[PDB]
Amino acid sequence: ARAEVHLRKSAFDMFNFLASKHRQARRATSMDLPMPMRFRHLKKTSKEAVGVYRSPIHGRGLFCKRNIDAGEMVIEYAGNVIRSIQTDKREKYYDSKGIGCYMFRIDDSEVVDATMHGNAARFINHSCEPNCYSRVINIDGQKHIVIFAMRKIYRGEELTYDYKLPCNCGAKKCRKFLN
Amino acid sequence: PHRYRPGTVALREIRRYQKSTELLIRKLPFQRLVREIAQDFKTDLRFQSSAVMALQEASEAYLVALFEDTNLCAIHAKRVTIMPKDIQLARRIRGER
Amino acid sequence: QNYPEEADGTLDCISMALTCTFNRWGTLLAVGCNDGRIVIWDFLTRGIAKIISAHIHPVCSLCWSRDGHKLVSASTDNIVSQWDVLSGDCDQRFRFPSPILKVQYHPRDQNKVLVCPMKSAPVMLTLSDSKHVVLPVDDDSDLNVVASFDRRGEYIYTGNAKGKILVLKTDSQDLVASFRVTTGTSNTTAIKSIEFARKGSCFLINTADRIIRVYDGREILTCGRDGEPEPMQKLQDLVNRTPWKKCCFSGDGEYIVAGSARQHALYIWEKSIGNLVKILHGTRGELLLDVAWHPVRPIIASISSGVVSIWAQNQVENWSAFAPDFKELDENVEYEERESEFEDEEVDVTSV
Amino acid sequence: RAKAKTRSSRAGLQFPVGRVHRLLRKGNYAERVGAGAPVYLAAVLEYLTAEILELAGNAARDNKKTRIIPRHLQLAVRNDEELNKLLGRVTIAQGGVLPNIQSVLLP
Amino acid sequence: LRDNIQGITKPAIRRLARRGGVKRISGLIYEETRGVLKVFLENVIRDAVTYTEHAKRKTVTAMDVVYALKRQGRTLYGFG
Amino acid sequence: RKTRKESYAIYVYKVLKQVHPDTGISSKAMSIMNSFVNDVFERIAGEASRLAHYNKRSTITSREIQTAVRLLLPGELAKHAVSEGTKAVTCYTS
Ligand SMILES: Nc1ncnc2c1ncn2[C@@H]1O[C@H](CSCC[C@H](N)C(=O)O)[C@@H](O)[C@H]1O
Ligand SMILES: [Zn+2]
Repeated sequence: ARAEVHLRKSAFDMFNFLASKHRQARRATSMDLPMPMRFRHLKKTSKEAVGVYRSPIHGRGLFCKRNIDAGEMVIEYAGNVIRSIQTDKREKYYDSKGIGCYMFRIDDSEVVDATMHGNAARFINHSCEPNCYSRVINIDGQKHIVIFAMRKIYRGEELTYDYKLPCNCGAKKCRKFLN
Repeated sequence: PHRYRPGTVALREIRRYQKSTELLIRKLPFQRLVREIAQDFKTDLRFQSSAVMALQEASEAYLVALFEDTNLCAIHAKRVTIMPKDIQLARRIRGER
Repeated sequence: QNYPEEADGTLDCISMALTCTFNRWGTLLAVGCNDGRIVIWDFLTRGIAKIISAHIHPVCSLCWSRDGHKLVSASTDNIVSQWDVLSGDCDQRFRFPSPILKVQYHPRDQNKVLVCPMKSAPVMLTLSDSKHVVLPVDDDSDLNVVASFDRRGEYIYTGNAKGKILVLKTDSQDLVASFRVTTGTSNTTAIKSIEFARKGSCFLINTADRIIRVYDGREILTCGRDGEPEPMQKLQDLVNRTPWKKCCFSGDGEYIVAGSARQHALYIWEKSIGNLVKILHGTRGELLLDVAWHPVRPIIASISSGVVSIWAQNQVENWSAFAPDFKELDENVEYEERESEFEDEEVDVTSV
Repeated sequence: RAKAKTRSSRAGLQFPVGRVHRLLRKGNYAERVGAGAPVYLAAVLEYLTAEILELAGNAARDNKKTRIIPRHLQLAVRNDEELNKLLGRVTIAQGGVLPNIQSVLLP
Repeated sequence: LRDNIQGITKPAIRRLARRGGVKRISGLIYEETRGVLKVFLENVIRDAVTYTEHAKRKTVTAMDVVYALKRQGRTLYGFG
Repeated sequence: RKTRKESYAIYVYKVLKQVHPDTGISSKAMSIMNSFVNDVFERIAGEASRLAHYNKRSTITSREIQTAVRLLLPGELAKHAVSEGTKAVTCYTS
């Protein structure tokens, strides 16, 4: 109160999304249709499917708002389609900036960047007993990265997958070395 | 001291209500229900009396037929007590949901 | 953006609203009520600004002055008072024939007010003293005349219950231009209201055969006396046949809104092409009273059974106002950034 | 004696208005048929036709095809909610079904 | 108004179930039955009010109810 | 030389080339679309005829067609069909 000059004045963070509230078949993505029939309806569903909140595990995490069923699509990981040597400049650059690595490679050629450009598939934490996984699919020649599911997921439960250093996952099947 | 074994008064009420022909719902609460759920379509409507009597006849007949088909589902599952999943099975085989 | 689409709440604060108007900048909203109360809201803050008790009998007409500091009304009690927004005191009051339709200031001067009585002729007044000039009426047989100033203030258009529009000069009463509206084949129709735009010369005539005609303010000055112009645009509804109640223009005089007297809807047309662009429905069994339009922003204020609704664009937000260095894309975008991979200006700060 | 302009062009439609007006006059519906009724009805029929052909063309694109066969009409109708309620008691020939296996049947 | 779906009490559903021929009833049937009845009544009331608005009236007569039910696929003798 | 058969093939083909400019259609799908247009025509026309008989009129106007569309189509689909019909009549008059 105007005199007690204290610490905790700087945090060096890009997102101030950590809020006070943090309130954490029929559909085409769940049907047995071919792949571009599901991929078209994906982006219309993913706006109301999930959201990002304050994760107790590590920073922020992805929290659903509706019962994801088993084996369906959830969200697409999409950002800058960069190549695998600008990743080295950006790793050293955000080593100098202190910002972590957001680099999924589609194959052994190109990498998707999710630092300057992307969507809400950044905020998915790591775990050891997950409930999601990924594949690489083919929609009209181009390739995409889809986060599927593994079982029926209840409203409020956090979504995690294996990324493939001490971690805050805390699962019983932990490895404690993530490389 | 005297009490009937449970089931006896149920069977004789079945016979008593299948013998008569009357309305089995009170009619001032049903009239209030009709006016309330008609209020969300047009403000200040003005019903007759035979309109409300026709709606009550039709609603009673619909619910009695639904309970007959529900009872057949519950007997098919080798039970006696009717549960709401029997109602769901009846309304989905029939073509309503 | 443009013309509104979504319902966007209400103002259920004071019951029994009856009429409404905006000022030149669209920051205030004066509404008369059923017991002589004039409640002013705000749209900059979305709150009630000032409540002034006017009379005991209801208010059916309101008009803002040019500076915005003076109101005027015409209640059932034949009372026309130049009110105050600061003090709120009645100054002038004198009786008329008992029905009164409309009052309106001069669009450049807050000295001249144009009162339209029901069973009389138009009377142009002054406010420096108690003068009154009864304007001439051609027919003098029905005595059902509506009139209004034009945009700048140079002329006054008058209309009768026989479809004969006259043009009088605003100060010397010069009957210089006139026409009779070509209604169907032979029969003539009434005139209900005359309204003017905010930018340009166009205006609209609300007749009684349920057709709205959009004219041009210069073709009348070209044709002169007893000419025969034809409308630029004829707007109507033929499915429900829709007898209209109130009309006005958009912000820059581009779109036209027209409320209905039967079904509580709002129809919006274009002026240039002339096609129907949107119908805005609402509560199914109400009755419509007044339609407004915000002069620089798409807001419509419809009074119906004392409830004022505001159709206001449904603002839906995003990221990148929080994190300006990030671009929230939708699908993948491939590129590389660059083809080479690695003054004394004194400006017045207190100028208004 | 002027240039003939069909009533479809005057309203901005693609379905015919003269044929709909004839089929209302020669169909034993009423004695007298108004002026705006075939214009209204041709507008409604064009809207429903475009609404179903949009979804059928999308399914035909997703199956790596160019043309439209009855399977794509089947998928388009049965996936939408309100087209399914409209065409509920209707069998489309050469159409098939939707993939649906119950939960308690797979291990 | 928030009530009047509660006004369909719970000896009345019992009497309808016994005219249907039912011996033993659970305790969730009550809310399930109230939902069923509200859906049916909404679908009939909507078409009756449509016929009334087209006729340019303000009262719902018995014939509008009969015509609505006849559209549903449920004929009703005795009120025409 | 055969006897002529009126259909709706060319008009469905016009609507398809508005909405998807590089897509064709086979014969059986065109037959299904022809049957669909005839079915919906007969439903709406029969309901409008029955309304005009209930109210003791001799005329099918556009208001009976509007009420028949509102009775017969479900929800938002009726909400958009009413708009399309009203817009076409408004463009036809002027
Ligand atoms: N479960 C977990 N426990 C500890 N660290 C984790 C973790 N999940 C992810 N991380 C680390 O956090 C980074 C992911 S971004 C973490 C969420 C978000 N950026 C936020 O904190 O607001 C990665 O570099 C990873 O090393
Ligand atoms: Zn860990």
